[PDB]
Amino acid sequence: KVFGRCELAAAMKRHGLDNYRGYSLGNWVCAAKFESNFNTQATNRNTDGSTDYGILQINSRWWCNDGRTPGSRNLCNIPCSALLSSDITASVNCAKKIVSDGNGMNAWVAWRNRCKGTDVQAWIRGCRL
Ligand SMILES: [Cl-]
Ligand SMILES: [Cl-]
Ligand code: NA
Repeated sequence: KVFGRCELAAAMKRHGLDNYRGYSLGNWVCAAKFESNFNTQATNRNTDGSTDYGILQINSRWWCNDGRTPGSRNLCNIPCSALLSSDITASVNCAKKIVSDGNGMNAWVAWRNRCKGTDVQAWIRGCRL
């Protein structure tokens, strides 16, 4: 599923991401835009053989099991395929664990490079939330 901007914002808010660990909703929408272009089915292979999955490009080296990242951890205790669902629940619950692990949203390179320090509230402007 390819989310609209406000649709995703509303879904993320309902799943408790607005101001989760201090990150306003606009930070999560901006990250999703640049990580996956709002497409729950996005995958991308990394150099080390791991793969990023779903709307927030969660990495199989640490967070989910895809059966082909040797020596990887499965810290969200889910198959990576669950992160590709049109229901964002699994991706959100796993992101909550990632953003709480100490490095905040700096775990998402696109957030660090394209969202951090910007006017992220623009990403939720005009949405009915
Ligand atoms: Cl915001
Ligand atoms: Cl980047
Ligand atoms: Na959803």
